[PDB]
Amino acid sequence: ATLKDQLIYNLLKEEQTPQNKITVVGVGAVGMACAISILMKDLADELALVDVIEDKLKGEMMDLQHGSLFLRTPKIVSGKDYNVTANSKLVIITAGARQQEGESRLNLVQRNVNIFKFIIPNVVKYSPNCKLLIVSNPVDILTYVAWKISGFPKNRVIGSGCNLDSARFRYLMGERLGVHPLSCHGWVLGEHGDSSVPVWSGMNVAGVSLKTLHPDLGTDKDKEQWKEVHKQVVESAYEVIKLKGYTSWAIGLSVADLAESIMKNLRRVHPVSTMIKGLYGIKDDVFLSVPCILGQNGISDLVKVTLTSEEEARLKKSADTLWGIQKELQFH
Amino acid sequence: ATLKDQLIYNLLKEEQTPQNKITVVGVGAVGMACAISILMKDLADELALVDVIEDKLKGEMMDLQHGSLFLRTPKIVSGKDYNVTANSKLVIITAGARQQEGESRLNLVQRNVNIFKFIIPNVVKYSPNCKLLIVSNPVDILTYVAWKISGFPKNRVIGSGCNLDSARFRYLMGERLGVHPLSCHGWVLGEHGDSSVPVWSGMNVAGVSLKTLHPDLGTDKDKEQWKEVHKQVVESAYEVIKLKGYTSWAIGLSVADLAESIMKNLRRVHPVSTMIKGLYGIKDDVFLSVPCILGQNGISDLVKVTLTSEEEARLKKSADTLWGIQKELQFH
Amino acid sequence: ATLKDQLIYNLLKEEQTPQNKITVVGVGAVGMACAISILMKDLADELALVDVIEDKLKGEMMDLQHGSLFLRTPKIVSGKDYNVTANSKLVIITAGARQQEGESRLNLVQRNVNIFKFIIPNVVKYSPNCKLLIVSNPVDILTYVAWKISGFPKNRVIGSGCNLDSARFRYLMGERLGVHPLSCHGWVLGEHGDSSVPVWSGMNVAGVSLKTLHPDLGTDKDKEQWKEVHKQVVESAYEVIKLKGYTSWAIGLSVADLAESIMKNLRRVHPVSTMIKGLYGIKDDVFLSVPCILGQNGISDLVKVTLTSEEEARLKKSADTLWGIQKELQFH
Amino acid sequence: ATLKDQLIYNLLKEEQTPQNKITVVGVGAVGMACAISILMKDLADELALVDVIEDKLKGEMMDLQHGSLFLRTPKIVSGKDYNVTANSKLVIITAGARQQEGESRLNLVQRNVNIFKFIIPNVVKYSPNCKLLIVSNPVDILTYVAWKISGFPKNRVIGSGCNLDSARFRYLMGERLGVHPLSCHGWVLGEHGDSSVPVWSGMNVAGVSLKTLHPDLGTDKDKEQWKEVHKQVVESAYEVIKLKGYTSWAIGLSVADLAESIMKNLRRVHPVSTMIKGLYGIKDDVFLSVPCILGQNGISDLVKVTLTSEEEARLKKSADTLWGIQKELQF
Repeated sequence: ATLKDQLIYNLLKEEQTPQNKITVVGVGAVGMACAISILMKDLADELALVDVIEDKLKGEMMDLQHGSLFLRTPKIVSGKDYNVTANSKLVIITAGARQQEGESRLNLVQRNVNIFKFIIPNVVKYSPNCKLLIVSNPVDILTYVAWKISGFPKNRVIGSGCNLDSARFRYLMGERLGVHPLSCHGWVLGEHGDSSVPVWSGMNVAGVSLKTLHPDLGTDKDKEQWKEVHKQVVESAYEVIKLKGYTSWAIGLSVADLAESIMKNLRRVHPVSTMIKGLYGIKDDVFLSVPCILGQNGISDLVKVTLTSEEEARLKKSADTLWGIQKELQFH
Repeated sequence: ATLKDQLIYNLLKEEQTPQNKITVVGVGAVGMACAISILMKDLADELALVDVIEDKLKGEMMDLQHGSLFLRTPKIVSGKDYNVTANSKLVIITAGARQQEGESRLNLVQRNVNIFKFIIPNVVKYSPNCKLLIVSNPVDILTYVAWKISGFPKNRVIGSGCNLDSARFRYLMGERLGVHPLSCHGWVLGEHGDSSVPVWSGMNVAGVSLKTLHPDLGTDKDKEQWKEVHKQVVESAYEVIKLKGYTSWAIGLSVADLAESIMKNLRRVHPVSTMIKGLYGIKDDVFLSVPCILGQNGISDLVKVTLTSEEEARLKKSADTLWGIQKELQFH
Repeated sequence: ATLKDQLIYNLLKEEQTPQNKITVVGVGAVGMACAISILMKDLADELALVDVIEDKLKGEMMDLQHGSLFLRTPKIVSGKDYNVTANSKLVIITAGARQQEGESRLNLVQRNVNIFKFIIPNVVKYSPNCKLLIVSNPVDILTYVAWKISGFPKNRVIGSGCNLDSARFRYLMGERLGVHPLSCHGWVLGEHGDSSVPVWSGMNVAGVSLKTLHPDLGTDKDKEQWKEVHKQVVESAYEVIKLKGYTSWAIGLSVADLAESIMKNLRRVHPVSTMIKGLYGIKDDVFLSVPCILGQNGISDLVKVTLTSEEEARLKKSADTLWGIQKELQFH
Repeated sequence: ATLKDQLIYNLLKEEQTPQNKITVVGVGAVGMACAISILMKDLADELALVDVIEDKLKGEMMDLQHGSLFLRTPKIVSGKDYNVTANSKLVIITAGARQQEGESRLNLVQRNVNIFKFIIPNVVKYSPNCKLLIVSNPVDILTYVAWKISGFPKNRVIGSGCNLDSARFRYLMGERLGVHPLSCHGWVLGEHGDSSVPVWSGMNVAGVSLKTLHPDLGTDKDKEQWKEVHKQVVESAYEVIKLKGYTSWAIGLSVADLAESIMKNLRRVHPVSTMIKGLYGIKDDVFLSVPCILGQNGISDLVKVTLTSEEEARLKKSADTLWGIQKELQF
């Protein structure tokens, strides 16, 4: 009669099935920041981690597990085999290839295509009703890639896109004004990167339009140079990488917030990357960021922002660029 | 007028003085893990980071700042200058020397003393009412050093000690029993390291003594080899360092839990490192792990755990070893 | 086109499928304290309230709904019809009669049986795979009642039992000792009420047995009169009723703690009422409180607490008391 | 030696001053909702309850204490004497009179003044550097009263004002749009009650103006009648009362939300009642709801909303009406 059995009378067995499982693919600094942030917000009853480097994956799992006493997520698992990700509600993809010195953007994407041809089908096999959240750079293109390979409908394939960008924009907006970012409002949309669009018309505090107060807001002739705030948004990851050698915390928190709306079915609006053939004159299968309603079925609806002609043309240019790359990919 | 002044009307300007400020020293993986956990538990209204590497320091500051929208800690600052740490309630020390090849234990502690002769007087100058929480290894020795240099009474000088060891033990106790660590009770006391004491007699679930149920517990003749659970605890950091290159997550959560009790004055019992000359026939100024009651003035009380004479001799031997090194240290 | 259609582009149909729904039956002070506590711990994506009094019911629902901005629970429903409770993971029953002047105890219980015969079948029709958590007095009898009427296996029918008793006990233990209740351990087992059993042997702080330190603990000869603490626990609800007219806050927090373990599958050990035919020589279908591992399938395991002969005889006496009442209850 | 002697070894104790203490005055349903939400949001290291009814007060304290296991607020105290409130950072006032059948507005407010003449000096005696948060109806006037009696600067005297009204508005807005209220934005301002003002201009989701998209928004000629959402806001509390007898849960969460911003110095923007002699043609000492930045020194700043002529005038009319009552009061 073992100690366990002298102590505990069993009366039930298992079923396997967990109810609120999240999987994070890739356990680099981004993936692990996604993981700790999700764990501390009690978003899941099971957390699976997956990556190709066995020792690192096991050490990260172990390290999280050793903190279980301080957490409310009772099952943390890992492995190279995707069997461990089974029945996940949300699967967050952070794994990707690192760009080499003399390598084209297109080649870097092709190498990510090849990687995703392993990852994505293994994900769908083991969790056919899950939402995909793609964080991997370049996120807009890799969301398309995940979409084509998975064969999921568009509402269940989401890219992190311009979500953190918008948060950064609001942080900075808050620093200028002396107000918490929760109470500053502003949207960065379109291509996550240099060609993202800061929507000046929507920027406000307490419903007071900044543009109405300051018509030259976000133009060259702006005495206060608010276009710099957006430049800072675009060059913020690069500036952090220079300083500490990578980014993690903001993106981790950012992703955990997206997971929160999905898992809890909150129907909050977030700027995330979605397939938007139809809108703003775009006619190719391309993912850009737009304010989306996020819930248990992924992106259920999206908000139609009125954009000026200039802004509209920025989204159109970004889509041509994205399609320019996507059309040279090889899936078969 | 500016856009800020047209928007916001200022009512008053008073010198901004923070009320629940916490500083973390060292922005290595350990330090940043402590920081992120504290931020996500909302334990402070101001978080300050300090370290000697400026690029890295600033990078970590900015990465956190950038996620402010997702947090409720309004102000994050950093600097190599300790003026940024002014009026901190709790100051957590994670910084220290990394042992060189062929270097003695003593000489490693000495280099940590030279470092603390810089750090500690700067911490006390700028917030003299704070509590010190030492995390850097060797933690029991470095709590002494922190205590001797600060001039602080012992209650305000705390070492993370066996806090995480105990949590690891509970995790592992949990995986054997099939029960969450919250409901598995057991204490690892003494010196944080190879010489720690797993207090078999106190191990329980729902108040039922595992020792009483299974008298061979933690003895060589135990057919379930519960002694290995302790071995796993002692070798956990090593095994994790080997797998993934460092440790961060569990320790960070460990330290935020202590911080919670302190900042909220909860008076929970935590196994942390404290001055115990007087107990277990110990006659020197040595810090070891005993259950302590933590609150807003640090350690207010400690629990007198009853030890077998064998367990008692292990604390004693550890005490002698710690004093052996401590008495060979130079402060002036 | 409406303003909704001009603002929002709908991508798909749904939902009507809630993943973590909790129903609360009864909107007295108890049911609503349970409701608010659950809302502030973010345990559910949907909350349903049911009661027989429509105005009270609509009012409570509204009042909660008006707070939605400060919550993370997006759907709050109520109604007299149990169709609003479809697909609930957990159903918490707080409805029940109060004793009238000159009414016998048997008659009171029978009336509670009579309302359960309306409530339980309606709960099981609409959520046949839910866990049931009975809070209504007398809780041990009515947990039997819900069990027999529902048809559910014993694992999915749970009484709140001595859960709050145990929490009150630890509160007072904490006041006496100068320690937070989180670090004081003690279990009150058996029949919720006058005949409940404070397990002296299991009481400890930091794994140190109080019984071993103080062997007269909880005897008649005890110079410190610890038995009075148990008296206070048993009479605490009565004292609060005298002072303010009813009880709510403590029970509400206590019920939300159990919900947490169920919803999040934590496998924490709680002292809750369960069917213990087979244990302690009891051969009757009776429910009383013993420590139980709680999770997504209700009670999966229980801790065999080692009781002295006296302690065991008391549980056997309660079982006999309980069964003698139950056998006189009409279910047809 | 006692049990305690053998278990616990005690160290020199230093002075415990509470660092995050919040007092709630009035243990009606409103006060108690305020308390429980504050407790479940870990905003305080000490919670004080005060009221004139000793039994009810003690029982409410006890009931919260019995839940200490599931909380992280280690000291909960109560008493009739305001010494139990010493060193509060925030003091939340919920007590106040109930208007009687046939009683004028002036007479009701006068009775509140006499009650506040007992409560306010006592509260400032024991916590002189606190922020006062006034929840008691009529809130705008009673915030004035609390201000003049306390001797406090305007930044430390706060009225819950239109905070909950706006929160209600967003919920109802969310129900129509199928969006969570966190992502619906709109402000209700001015006098808390029938005369409050829904700023249609500021209503947006994701920065897109509803007004711009639907120009007849708010007006009589609106096919969707968005004016009924504000009528619904104005009449909600009244309606909840008919149904259940009283209001508590929503207001409790509303007050905890402001406590959050105050206790943690968040500098979030909340529609609360503040003294706005200076804006909107208002030349009198009156408190109305305006979007205010809340932090550790209370109201540090406010947002200057651009109102329509109609919106401004309604604020101006409320100001006049409030001063007309306040000018007849005797302190």
